[PDB]
Amino acid sequence: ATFEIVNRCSYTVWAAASKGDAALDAGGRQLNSGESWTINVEPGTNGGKIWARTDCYFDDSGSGICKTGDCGGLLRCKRFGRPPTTLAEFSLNQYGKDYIDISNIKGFNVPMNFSPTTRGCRGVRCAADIVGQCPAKLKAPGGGCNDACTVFQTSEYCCTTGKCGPTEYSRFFKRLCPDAFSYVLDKPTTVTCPGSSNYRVTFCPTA
Repeated sequence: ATFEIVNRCSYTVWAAASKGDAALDAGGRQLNSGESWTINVEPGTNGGKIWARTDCYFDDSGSGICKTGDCGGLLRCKRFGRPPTTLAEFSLNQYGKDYIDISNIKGFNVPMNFSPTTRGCRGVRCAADIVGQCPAKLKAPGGGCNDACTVFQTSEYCCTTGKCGPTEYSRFFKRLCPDAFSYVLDKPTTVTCPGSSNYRVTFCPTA
């Protein structure tokens, strides 16, 4: 599948693409305001994620740090990123269908539109001002709005046993963005698309 990744933000982001135990396509790249990076993601990819990273520094080797979404100090991510991260997730070619969502389960850093560019389904968006409204106890000094699990490390926010419900914190994310996962057992906002669709992920879609 082909994913076009587009930075409509007024600031640079470093895009990242990974399935956890490796990169998707090259794994990451800088994106100045208005730039667009097309990647190829292998069919059948299960548990793939794309996100942005903000305020990064990388040396000549591609080693460094990011304030949000750091993936072990690499430009070219192999692993998932450090919360907080608005996540565009994708598991592909699963019994003939592709499944996508946007997730605030690992917090929110950048507003996001994740939409099919081919026919047969709808896109999802999370573009509210989650950073600006963020509860004080969830604010990440680095920038962004952390998830409750990240901050407090409890069975209830992390859904560790499998039995959790909404919390005050999940309902905050859910109010600013109905269409994204706010906690692990949230009513699913997954879109089922045609198998083998192509995608566009747009940072800061409004503008």
